[PDB]
Amino acid sequence: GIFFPALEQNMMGAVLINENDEVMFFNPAAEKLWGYKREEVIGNNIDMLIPRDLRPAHPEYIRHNREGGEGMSRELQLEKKDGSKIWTRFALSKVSAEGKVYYLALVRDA
Amino acid sequence: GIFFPALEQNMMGAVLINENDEVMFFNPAAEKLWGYKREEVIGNNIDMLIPRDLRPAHPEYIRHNREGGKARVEGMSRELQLEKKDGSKIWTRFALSKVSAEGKVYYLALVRDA
Ligand code: HEM
Ligand code: HEM
Repeated sequence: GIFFPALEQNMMGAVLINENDEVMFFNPAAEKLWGYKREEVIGNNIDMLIPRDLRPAHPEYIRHNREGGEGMSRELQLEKKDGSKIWTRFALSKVSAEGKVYYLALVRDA
Repeated sequence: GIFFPALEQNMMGAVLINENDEVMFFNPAAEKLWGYKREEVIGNNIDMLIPRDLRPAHPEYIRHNREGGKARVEGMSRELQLEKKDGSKIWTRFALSKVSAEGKVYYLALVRDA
């Protein structure tokens, strides 16, 4: 399908998480933004991509959205692997497929 | 299997054109942005989605980029006015990507209201 290439080669960083909040897709644009190689992210928890000072609050943000269920775009401060931070814009989408709830975040430098 | 749904249900409008500049994918978000139902766009030249006063010049920019061979698209980087079916205008932000697949060059535009 042309849809995989469309996201894989996208100029926007793309991060897809499964029902268990594990990262299942992390494109090259995302690698550049975070400073992580997909090999260090795929299969691991979304928690590793969340800024350290937000790790305490982010889990509940996701949990609450999953149970009781959307899309929104706003600027967020991203923390890279090396600790440096950059402002970006996130376009978050809730994706329902085959009875499961996934989330795709499309990211752009800001 | 999840890549299609991820774009189909995306909050961002998505427009995919093939090697002949014809629209092969136009999601619901794009329907809302432009005011066209996807069935009205599929198979047509991207020209119908371009503001009327820009239609004469836009084709050459796509052609030039295709002939260029560069991986990243640098243009359409700032806020642009999108013309809806009813003729009204709305400010938007485009994220243009050149997609190489099947030995062909496609373009995917991700759009949001700005
Ligand atoms: C640089 C990394 C990230 C930061 C700083 C961040 C920050 C936040 C913040 C502050 C919220 C609270 C809602 C609001 O914006 O007011 C939130 C909610 C959320 N985030 Fe993230 N996030 C990041 C990455 C991700 C990723 C990669 C995913 C998954 C693909 C994700 C999924 C969600 C979900 C599902 C919610 C709940 C949305 C809702 O309330 O409807 N986030 N995030
Ligand atoms: C609201 C509709 C649209 C408007 C107003 C618009 C406007 C423009 C303008 C003014 C340029 C030339 C200046 C620049 O590079 O910034 C341009 C270039 C271009 N546009 Fe569009 N466009 C629209 C939709 C699209 C769509 C749907 C596609 C394809 C999926 C597309 C693909 C391109 C390409 C490939 C270029 C050449 C850019 C480069 O060489 O870097 N445009 N567009």
